[PDB]
Amino acid sequence: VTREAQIKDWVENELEALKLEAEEIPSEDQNEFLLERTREIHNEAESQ
Amino acid sequence: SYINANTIETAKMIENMTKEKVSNGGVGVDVELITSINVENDTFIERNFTPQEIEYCSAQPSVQSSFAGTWSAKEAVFKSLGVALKDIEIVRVNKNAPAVELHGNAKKAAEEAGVTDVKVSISHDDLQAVAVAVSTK
Repeated sequence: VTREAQIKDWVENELEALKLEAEEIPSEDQNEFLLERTREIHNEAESQ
Repeated sequence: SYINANTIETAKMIENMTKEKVSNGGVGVDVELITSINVENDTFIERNFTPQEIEYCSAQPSVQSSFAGTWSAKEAVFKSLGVALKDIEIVRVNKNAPAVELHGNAKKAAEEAGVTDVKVSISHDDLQAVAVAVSTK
């Protein structure tokens, strides 16, 4: 339960960091970039 | 095969938080793992979820995933305002965006902060529920 709380925190900080990396990406490639990079986060949260 | 429905839903939600889409308002991101929701623990549910939510959630194919969707939305709204969770109530209906409406101290603290509209996007699958609340003044 303690570790399942730390994992939730780690997904929030990675969705925040994703948003910040996506700000700089131009507004045509921004869809593809979030789709690839969101899946990668789902995976790293399942893994954990 | 690689980009399932939950990845599309959750990229849309992250896309609508960029400065060009919406800016100058309270932004609250909250994720919950669905395994953190015990639906058997009736005390946690009754204390933090209204009877309209409980009857909507419990009619779904994955009760646990839907309750986590709601709980993520409530905590996403509370982070957006910036101030128990019973007060915030998420009115979700099928294939439509859910509406937020406040009741108790949350409604008071929304008039104190001067918040008119609170929109909330939700996505939930088998692992986690992600909610993004945008509170425009």
